[PDB]
Amino acid sequence: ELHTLRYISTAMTDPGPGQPWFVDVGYVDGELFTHYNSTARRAVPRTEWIAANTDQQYWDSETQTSQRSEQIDRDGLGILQRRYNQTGGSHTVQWMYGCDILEDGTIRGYRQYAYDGRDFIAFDKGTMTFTAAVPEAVPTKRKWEEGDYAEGLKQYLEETCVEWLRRYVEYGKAELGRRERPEVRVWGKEADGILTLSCRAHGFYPRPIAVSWLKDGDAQSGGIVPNGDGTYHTWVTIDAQPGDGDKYQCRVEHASLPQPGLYSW
Amino acid sequence: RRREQTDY
Amino acid sequence: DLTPKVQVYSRFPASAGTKNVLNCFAAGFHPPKISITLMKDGVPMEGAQYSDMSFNDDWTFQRLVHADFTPSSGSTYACKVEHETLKEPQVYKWDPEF
Repeated sequence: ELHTLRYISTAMTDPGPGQPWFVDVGYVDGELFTHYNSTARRAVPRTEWIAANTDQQYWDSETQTSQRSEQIDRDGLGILQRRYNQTGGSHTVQWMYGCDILEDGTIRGYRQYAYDGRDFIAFDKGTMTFTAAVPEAVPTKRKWEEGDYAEGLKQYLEETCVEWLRRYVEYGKAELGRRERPEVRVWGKEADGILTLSCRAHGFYPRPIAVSWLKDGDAQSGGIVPNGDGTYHTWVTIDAQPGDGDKYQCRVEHASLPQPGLYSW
Repeated sequence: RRREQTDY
Repeated sequence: DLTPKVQVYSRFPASAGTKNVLNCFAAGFHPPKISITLMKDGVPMEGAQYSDMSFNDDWTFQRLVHADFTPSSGSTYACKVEHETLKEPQVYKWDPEF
């Protein structure tokens, strides 16, 4: 019942050889569904369901917004380097924005910026305020507090963003609402007089999962990481005494599983 | 749909 | 610490001679410039695909690299990561877990 629409953009002075310096992507319920970069200079679909339900004018419009955003960040990288008295080197602008539909029907919206990986400025739509995290952000705040910008941003976050999120989840309802069962493997290794038990869940969807080690009824988790195909992976290990392998069970909680799975080494 | 930013 | 946190894993629990996909996921790093290469026996694997540069709520960057492969017994598979925060290129071995 919770749905999320999130857009992020990165502007880099040093993306690496042959790499685009400006990259943006959009996510619906955590699934990547659109992308733009400064090399191809086109906003493109990244799921079947967005491509099937949009048209040429949609992608021309998204492309126009990204291209305009690209130019403003090209300017911004220079503006900020001059504000910071920087003359070269590796610098990055990042921003992310979007909206959430909460399980109670209430709506969240946000838009925030970072320079060189730390907070720069952020918008609070409910109060129409900007928080400048550093002094170099204050001249920006002064501009963004004037003109049409903040009322328009508030309206986008509360109305346009939510309206589009509702469209997208309808377009993608089949794929977004599916369940895929993880294939679980338990694996053990003994080194330095310690038995390390690994429990891996392969290829589950949706993202939320709980994997834990129970002893007889201090775990390290790699978090939830993506596969190439829209499914997810997690690994959880625990350190045990050698010979105690029989005492441990890996428990897997997932929406696709009517009852949690319990796996032995 | 995306929302452009404005001049820094 | 803005170093890449790296995990190597296959799409499916692996078995000898069975088609699979090898994944290298790096996350938590800054700046965004990074080199990530899937290796087989010290040699670049063919057909690698790279995620477009993305980042987490905490602003740190992440990238998935993946490539189709059929794991051979007696071969070693790994992911080599180069990043400004590292003193050496770092090699993360895939554990086939069979």
